[PDB]
Amino acid sequence: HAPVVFTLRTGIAEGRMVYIGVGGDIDRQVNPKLVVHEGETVQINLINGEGAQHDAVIDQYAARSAIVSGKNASSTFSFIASKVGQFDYYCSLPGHRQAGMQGVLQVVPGNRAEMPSTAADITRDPADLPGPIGARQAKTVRIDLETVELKGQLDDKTTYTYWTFNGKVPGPFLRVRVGDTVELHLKNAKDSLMIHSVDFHGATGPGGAAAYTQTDPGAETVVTFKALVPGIFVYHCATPSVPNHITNGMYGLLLVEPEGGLPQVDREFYVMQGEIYTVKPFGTSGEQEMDYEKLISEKPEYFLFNGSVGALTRTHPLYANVGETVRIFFGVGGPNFTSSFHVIGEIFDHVYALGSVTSPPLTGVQTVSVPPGGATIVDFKLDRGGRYVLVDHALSRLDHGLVGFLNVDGPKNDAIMHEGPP
Amino acid sequence: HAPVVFTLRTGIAEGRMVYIGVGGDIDRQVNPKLVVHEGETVQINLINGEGAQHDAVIDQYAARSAIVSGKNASSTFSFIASKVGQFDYYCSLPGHRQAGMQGVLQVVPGNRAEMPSTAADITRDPADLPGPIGARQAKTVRIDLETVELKGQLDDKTTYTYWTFNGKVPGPFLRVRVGDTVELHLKNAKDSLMIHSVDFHGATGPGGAAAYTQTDPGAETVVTFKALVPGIFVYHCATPSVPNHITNGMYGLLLVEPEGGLPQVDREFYVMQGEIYTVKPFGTSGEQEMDYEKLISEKPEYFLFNGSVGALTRTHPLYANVGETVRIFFGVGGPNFTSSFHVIGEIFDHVYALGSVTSPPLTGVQTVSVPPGGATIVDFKLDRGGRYVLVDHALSRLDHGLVGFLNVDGPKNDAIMHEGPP
Ligand SMILES: [Cu+2]
Ligand SMILES: [Cu+2]
Ligand SMILES: [Cu+2]
Ligand SMILES: [Cu+2]
Ligand SMILES: [Cu+2]
Ligand SMILES: [Cu+2]
Repeated sequence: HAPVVFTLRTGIAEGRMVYIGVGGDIDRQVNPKLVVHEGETVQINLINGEGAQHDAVIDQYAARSAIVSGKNASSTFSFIASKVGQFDYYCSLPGHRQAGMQGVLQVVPGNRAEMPSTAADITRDPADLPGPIGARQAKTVRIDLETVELKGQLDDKTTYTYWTFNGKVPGPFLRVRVGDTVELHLKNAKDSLMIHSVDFHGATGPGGAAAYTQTDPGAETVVTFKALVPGIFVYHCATPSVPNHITNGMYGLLLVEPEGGLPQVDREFYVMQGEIYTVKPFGTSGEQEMDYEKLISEKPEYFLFNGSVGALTRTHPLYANVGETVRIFFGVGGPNFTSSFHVIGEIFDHVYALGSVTSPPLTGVQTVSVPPGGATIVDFKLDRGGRYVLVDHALSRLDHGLVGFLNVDGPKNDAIMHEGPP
Repeated sequence: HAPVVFTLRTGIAEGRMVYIGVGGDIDRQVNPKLVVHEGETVQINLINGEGAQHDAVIDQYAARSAIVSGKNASSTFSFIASKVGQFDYYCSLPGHRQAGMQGVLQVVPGNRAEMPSTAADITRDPADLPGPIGARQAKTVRIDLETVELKGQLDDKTTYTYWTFNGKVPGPFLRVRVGDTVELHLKNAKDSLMIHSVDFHGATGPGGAAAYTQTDPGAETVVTFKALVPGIFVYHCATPSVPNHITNGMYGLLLVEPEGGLPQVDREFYVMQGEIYTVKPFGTSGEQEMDYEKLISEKPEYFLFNGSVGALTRTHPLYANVGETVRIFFGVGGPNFTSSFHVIGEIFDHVYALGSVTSPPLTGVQTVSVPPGGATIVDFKLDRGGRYVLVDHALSRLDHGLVGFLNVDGPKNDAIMHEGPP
């Protein structure tokens, strides 16, 4: 139940008053066939193109838009494609159907197949992080990062040129103890066009290590630094344009554990939110390219968890069991937008405000603001089963790829939430 | 039977698919009421605005356009408004009438009243010329011309600033005998903004008298010249821009009679064709203004006989009697367009080719090319009655005001032309 979306603009084409497809598999097609699989949720966005009165109606679903009157006037509607077959969408305004305003919704049996990928999977699995460090003394820790430029699967028929730490977004989850001495090796791949670097928000001194790690392609820099302060820190590339290096995917988290370790918890997850600024709108197939004017004006097309559309729903969702306490390390690479981080169907037992690991966490919190170059820790107990949904509660960002699933097996109805009265 | 014309563009307005009026009393009105008087001929021009399929139909007249499909695709139709009342014009394409494509034709009893004029009547009556000079000796002839700038009635709710000889278009018909000595006085009115002058095509020497008659406002020039050559000559202002002075109305005819006089004829007429180059299209009400880019590019809006729309139909038509031989002195002031001069329902008995009064006229001629700065003489016998129609047979110029009537009382049916077989 991540909705199949179709956008229709009313207008004049092929000598008729028609619906015209916008984006996706239907861009610029007149009265496009909307192909949907049994049991999918369907969202249809109607936008008035030419300025007559219009709706869209599907009789066998008793589903309709509102009547949209002026140019750009819009109405979205949804329904569950529960019945297989072909169903007319049409305009009910006097004569508009006769004039040509009519197409077919095709509901096909069986589950939608995955689109065979074209580019490397650049999505970091949210379970791909080191677990708690044992109790142990401070020591010297060697960390190896490689900066890799590579084409990645941004969406299921859409590619983009990512810049990464170790070929994934976000970069490796780095885990040390306060007092540790970090021996960082940064290798910039031979095939890189750009100089790359790293700034750790958990390091003290020039550029957060950036001033020592400006690494030419095929070259290596080595920096040592002491993890003086416990916290959950975003690290990122700091080679100009830094915003460019960040949007392209060069961000990750460094946990500097406090002496005690963090509270014991059953399961840990690694999630980072960022934006991608493409020439073409969200939903456009093929090789997307970076739009500099959109980047510097903060007008992105993609809002992503862990690098890709479907990252945390289709390719690498979160899995957990009822009764488990879960911790999410959540950071915003950005480069520009503050996340209103929230898990639909859960409440945060603990929220580590501004990523403070030393100050007491806040308790019983629905939603937390995390700035770009900021991170936090949330934990909660999975009291019961369900699909729990990670969102930025600036919820228009759903319509730009920003949604994740935490899948937890258990009955539909228990004492905590169920269908009838009690 | 000079048709009442209405232009409709299809489009989207007031949230409906509609007809939109173009020019006239209906400009930019949606589904405009077309007001017509009993027995008028109605021309409706349909132009496709937005690119759906359209026609216009009027059921009670069995009148319709063709179906027009692409943007700018057009169909004109006509009919006689023989039945008083209200009649729907509508689009017959599936659903288009329901969608809003419908207005009313209103046919009102009685004759259309004349619009009360706003500006001076600047139309030269075609009967306003001196008759044949007696047989007599060459002599000195004094001619007085006054250059007057004044607002004139271009069309029945439309004005324009005319420049004229003696407040009318064309200027006075000048009639001398070969050998005559012309003492020309040019008085430029005190209220003129511009210097004015005159070039006679029938004078020999600098500028055809123009070099002696460049007259400041409130001033007077006097030139003497010998009429050395017989001919029918256009005269015009020759103050720069000459094309500007000409379009504004500063042209007329000089007949230098050959020694014999011209062949005896019952009735004589004075007709001149010119163009006016307005910012706004033909049919636009109010004060029209000159469009310099249209003038130098030869893209006029008005094609006129004797200065005005309706000059030779409504305000000053030609009148004659069956059996009479008629002569028309016809010249093109221009400044730019060659007239294909023709009288519908008549044949030219004699045509004085290139305005040669000395070379034998051509005989039994339907239509004669007259260049700008050119004139001719045509004569014919009115064998029978009717409304005879003066045209430039470049007949799109009908739709820019270029039409005149020669009214001749007599039966509908005689031996020369009648309804049944013989
Ligand atoms: Cu509609
Ligand atoms: Cu970089
Ligand atoms: Cu930073
Ligand atoms: Cu139509
Ligand atoms: Cu002049
Ligand atoms: Cu001339």
